[PDB]
Amino acid sequence: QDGTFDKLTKKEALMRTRELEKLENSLGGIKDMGGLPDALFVIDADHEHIAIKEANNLGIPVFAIVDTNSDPDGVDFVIPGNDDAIRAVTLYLGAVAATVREGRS
Amino acid sequence: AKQSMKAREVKRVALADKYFAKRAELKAIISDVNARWNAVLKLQTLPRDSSPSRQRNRCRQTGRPHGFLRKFGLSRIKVREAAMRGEIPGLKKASW
Amino acid sequence: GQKVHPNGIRLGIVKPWNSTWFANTKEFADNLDSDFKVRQYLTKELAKASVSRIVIERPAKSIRVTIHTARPGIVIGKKGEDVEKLRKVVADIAGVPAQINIAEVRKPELDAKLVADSITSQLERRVMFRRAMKRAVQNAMRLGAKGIKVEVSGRLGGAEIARTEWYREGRVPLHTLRADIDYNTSEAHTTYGVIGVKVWIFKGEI
Amino acid sequence: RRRVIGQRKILPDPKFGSELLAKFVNILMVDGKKSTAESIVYSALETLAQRSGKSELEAFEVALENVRPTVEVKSRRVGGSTYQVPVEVRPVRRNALAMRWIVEAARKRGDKSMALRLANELSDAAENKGTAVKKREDVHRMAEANKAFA
RNA sequence: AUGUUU
RNA sequence: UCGGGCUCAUAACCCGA
RNA sequence: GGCCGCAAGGUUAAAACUCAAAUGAAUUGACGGGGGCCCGCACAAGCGGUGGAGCAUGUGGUUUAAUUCGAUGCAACGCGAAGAACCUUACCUGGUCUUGACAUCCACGGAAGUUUUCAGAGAUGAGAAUGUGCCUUCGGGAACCGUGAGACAGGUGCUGCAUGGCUGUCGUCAGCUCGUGUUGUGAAAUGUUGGGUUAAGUCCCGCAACGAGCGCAACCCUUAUCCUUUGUUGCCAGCGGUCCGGCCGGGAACUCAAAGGAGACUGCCAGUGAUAAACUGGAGGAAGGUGGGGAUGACGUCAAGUCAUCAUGGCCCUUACGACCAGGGCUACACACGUGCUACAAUGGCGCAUACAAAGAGAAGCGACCUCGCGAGAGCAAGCGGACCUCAUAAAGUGCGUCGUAGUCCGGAUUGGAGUCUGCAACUCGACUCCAUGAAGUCGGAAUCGCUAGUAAUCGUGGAUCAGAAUGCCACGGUGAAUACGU
Ligand SMILES: [Mg+2]
Ligand SMILES: [Mg+2]
Ligand SMILES: [Mg+2]
Ligand SMILES: [Mg+2]
Ligand SMILES: [Mg+2]
Ligand SMILES: [Mg+2]
Ligand SMILES: [Mg+2]
Ligand SMILES: [Mg+2]
Ligand SMILES: [Mg+2]
Ligand SMILES: [Mg+2]
Ligand SMILES: [Mg+2]
Ligand SMILES: [Mg+2]
Ligand SMILES: [Mg+2]
Ligand SMILES: [Mg+2]
Ligand SMILES: [Mg+2]
Ligand SMILES: [Mg+2]
Ligand SMILES: [Mg+2]
Ligand SMILES: [Mg+2]
Ligand SMILES: [Mg+2]
Repeated sequence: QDGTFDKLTKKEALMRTRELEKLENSLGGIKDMGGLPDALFVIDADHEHIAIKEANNLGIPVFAIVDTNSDPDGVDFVIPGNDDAIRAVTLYLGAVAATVREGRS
Repeated sequence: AKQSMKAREVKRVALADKYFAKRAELKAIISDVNARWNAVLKLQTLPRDSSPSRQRNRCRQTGRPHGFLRKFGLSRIKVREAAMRGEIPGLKKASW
Repeated sequence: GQKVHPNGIRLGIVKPWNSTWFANTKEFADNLDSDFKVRQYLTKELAKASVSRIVIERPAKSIRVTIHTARPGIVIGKKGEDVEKLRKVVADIAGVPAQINIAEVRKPELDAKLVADSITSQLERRVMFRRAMKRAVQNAMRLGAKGIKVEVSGRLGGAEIARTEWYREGRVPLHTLRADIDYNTSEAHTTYGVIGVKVWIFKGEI
Repeated sequence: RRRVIGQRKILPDPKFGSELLAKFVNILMVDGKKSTAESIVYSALETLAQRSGKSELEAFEVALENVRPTVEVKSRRVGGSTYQVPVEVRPVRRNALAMRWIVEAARKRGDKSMALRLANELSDAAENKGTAVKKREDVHRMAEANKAFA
């Protein structure tokens, strides 16, 4: 982006540019962040259980959809649904946009 | 090494800087066909503890009578050890 | 010996010599002694002077020298007194009227031998090698260092069995030619033995 | 071990043109004196001329045909016992095997010069006789007598 | 087969 | 019995006399 | 002991004495004649060796007055020793000394010294003359010589299990870890495991892991190219000159030299492959897939080696384990082993003539030239401190005379007589030459080693150490293979 990749022949770029490639994808929502959460909301609660392992420790509010095989323990904010349902996948997900910006201002 | 030995050798050195320093030939010319007597060659009892072939080297730094280097004066241990630091101009580890 | 001398194979690049001049089978011989002789007497006295290195050159029938001391002041004394006195030592131990001078060494806590001779004395000074080398030695790190370390020897403390302590910070890749690291040693004769020191001070790569 | 190679060929016949022939000059060559090898592998055919007649080119390979094997065995250990399982050798090493065993006997003739000590075996093949040709069928002995294997 | 030695 | 080899080394085993 | 049984035995069931444990589950590593997977001249495929023979060299043993000491499976055994006649040199027999051979220092006398005399094996001892330095507010002092006296000095004496420093070793192996988080009571685990892939903990993918440090991959060297510049001692193409000799001028074109660069990077093409990495072919190029060879040797293990290089804790010797000299020994031998050299021969030997390299060496040095000598070499003496001269006259190879498979036209040990030289000095113990003598040996058992390419193999050349004794070590090039399915 900035005038820095101009160094090293037309090839090196790919090396450092590839590094970011993954970084961004993995560290998607955090770029702005620089401290800690406040109330994480995961999607596939059960499956993404390991993603809550850290939550249960601190105590950060946890909300997520739990199917019939989910683990209603880690999540301190019960809310079933379906980790599937190609159509209902965003349903409850949309009711979040409101709570956020379109609910705080 | 051994100071007692080092010194014992030092003697074997000064003597050359005396007898051999010049008188070495004062009899030499009278030794090879240059007629020519034998008296001098007979009463030849001046160079005893003195001989241009009885002086050893010993690592200048230390005093090891082995593993000496003319271009230097020390033995493998010191030389290498020193060269490592750089007490020798232009002596990088060779590697063709 | 697993690791060789990180300073040996460095006289070529990223690391200067210590006696740059010229000499053949004839002079090189007597010359090798000279550079030695001086550094011997000079050090003994320049001990408390905090030395880092002693460069030696030779323009013609005389040596140059460059006492790399972290505090040449002591080397001066009554202003010229001390220096002058020693300035004669060389002219006599060199065989020819040689010049002289110095170049103080700032940031001495980031110099091999300096730091080495530093931690080696603390011993006789009754100190805890560990608590010392992991502190009153690693200080170089504080100075925005890139990497450093020290590897003691055996007979550490009142032990009857030789050993070696670790403790290190940063990175000291004594394999990278460009890397460049400051190496030195000091056989601090311990009250009950003779421990050694090995300071690895890497200040930037190439 | 885990890598594979091709072959190490070199400058063929000095004039008669024949890559493989070089081997007969190399395999026989000793002390790295190929300069002399050409002095033996060439002068050899120059002597078999009157001996045989037809192009020395064929002359060689001709009798050579009665020296090259076509089936050998390789020791293979199994459950303690090491069988001598047979195996038909391809042409590549086949022709080679011959040359080796061929040049060998030639140097065991124990007469005078090699030029002749070489021609003898070069022709002894067709007419059948000598140490060289011996090995040829001699190898066949171990062969099949172990067919109970491969 | 053993090693403080089939 | 001895001399040599085999083994980390013995015995055993192999070679020689 | 009681009871049961035909019996074999069953059932009930102690004590003395002895130990500090015995034991269960699980963790880390290690190992297995457990499994899976994968590499390295490990084997397999080839070539050439060792043990055979003689000799050289080291070693064990043995011997001796001493045969100085250390080195011991690989990882000791042409190793410390790149150089033992004296010297070295530590060992021995004898001669001799006792603040010393080497230091500082106090005091006394004397500048230091010089050349000689005698006697001794010398170590010395006692002399004979001569030499008369620096300053002095004159005593004194600076060096230094001898002696006196001690504090001290000296010790290659012992502990490499007291140690530093250094090194070998697996191993140029790809490994070894750590911080944070997390799992477990814990020991620990994870990462680092796994799927591909690589020479590789190499790279990618995945994953309760996230990252990082040491290490492999780079920068250093060097070689393979091309350019730049510099052209002398190096170069010699077009020009002429020429005693026809790069010999003259001359020319800077060429090789060459040598400082700075150009270059190779899965960089590009195709296929395969997860459209991942990567792999397999291609082009272009001197050079392809870490180009080849160096150097570089992780955390560590073998209380691995070295107090004998030197340093050093302790310990020990103190008219001595200190010190000086002469002779002897380390160069023994009734044996055994390791590393080597030369042959057993015609892909050879000897006589002729002949064809061509690379890298280094050097003023107490390399030493041309010419003379004499069969010869080593000796005499004379220039040149070069060196792309200027000397070492330097490469050897295999090549074309001829030949000899004919003989123990010889092979091979060279051994020995006798005569000499050269390096050196005070070569009996003990030196290298070479001359003539005479000509060994064993005809290709080497059990077994065992090296080597994947300019390698192996063979042939020469130079260096180091060094007065003078390389079959060793280090390095250089000439020529110049076989073979590799496969684990
Ligand atoms: Mg001493
Ligand atoms: Mg000598
Ligand atoms: Mg038993
Ligand atoms: Mg027993
Ligand atoms: Mg158990
Ligand atoms: Mg290999
Ligand atoms: Mg094999
Ligand atoms: Mg064989
Ligand atoms: Mg001696
Ligand atoms: Mg003392
Ligand atoms: Mg040890
Ligand atoms: Mg030992
Ligand atoms: Mg022990
Ligand atoms: Mg890595
Ligand atoms: Mg590397
Ligand atoms: Mg001592
Ligand atoms: Mg010896
Ligand atoms: Mg020489
Ligand atoms: Mg020599």
